[PDB]
Amino acid sequence: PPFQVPYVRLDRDRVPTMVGVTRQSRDTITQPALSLSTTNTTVGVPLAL
Amino acid sequence: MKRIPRKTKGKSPATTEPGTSNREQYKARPGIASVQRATESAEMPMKNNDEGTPDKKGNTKGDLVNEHSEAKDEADEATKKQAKDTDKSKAQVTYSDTGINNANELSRSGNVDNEGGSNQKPMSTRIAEATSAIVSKHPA
Amino acid sequence: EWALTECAQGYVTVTSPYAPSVNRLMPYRISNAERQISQIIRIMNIGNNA
Repeated sequence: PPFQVPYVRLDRDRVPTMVGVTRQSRDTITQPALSLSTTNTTVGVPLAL
Repeated sequence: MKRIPRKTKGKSPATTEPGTSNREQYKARPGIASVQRATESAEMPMKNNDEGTPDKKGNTKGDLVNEHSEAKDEADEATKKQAKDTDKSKAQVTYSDTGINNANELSRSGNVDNEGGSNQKPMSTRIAEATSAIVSKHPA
Repeated sequence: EWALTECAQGYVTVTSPYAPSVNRLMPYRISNAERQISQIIRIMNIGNNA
């Protein structure tokens, strides 16, 4: 199913830059383990046209 | 009683009413078969990605490569496949050698286990290695 | 990236990633004092040697 992230035409400060996934609850201080998806320079996998 | 085989191995008076004639004079546009062939490809679920996960024994699966190298290699495979589907020598759409400097990209591979250590030696091998360094035998 | 661009006077553009990294190690920065010390040594042997 589609998985989108909002489009902003020219506003700069609301441009998305990172997407991550978390396995821990909000009330625990644990080891910071970011998902692999955050390692992309762009928000997602680059694709050239 | 009826049974269904599994697809995966387990633990072990006149009747001809006047409206039934057929005049197949209509050709679909776009054609039914043409659309069916296309949607058949889109039906297929995405491939599994087992790499980097442990197995029944506890040793992780994959190949002993750097994560960045693995991601780059997967990108090249994707580009080659893309060229293959379009029946062209060079793919018009490329997942590799783009403008973006994606040098920090990582991909899951079998080089690293869950503890963050290196899989230069398998998990089971290290466990046996450790547990045998402590056994004792009968007296002389 | 910043250093290389400045040396090329802007003619050449180079890029670096912008994302969480693997925390590499590239020991290439030393002090002007050490550079001058090395330069004096270099001058010593080359002197009078055409």
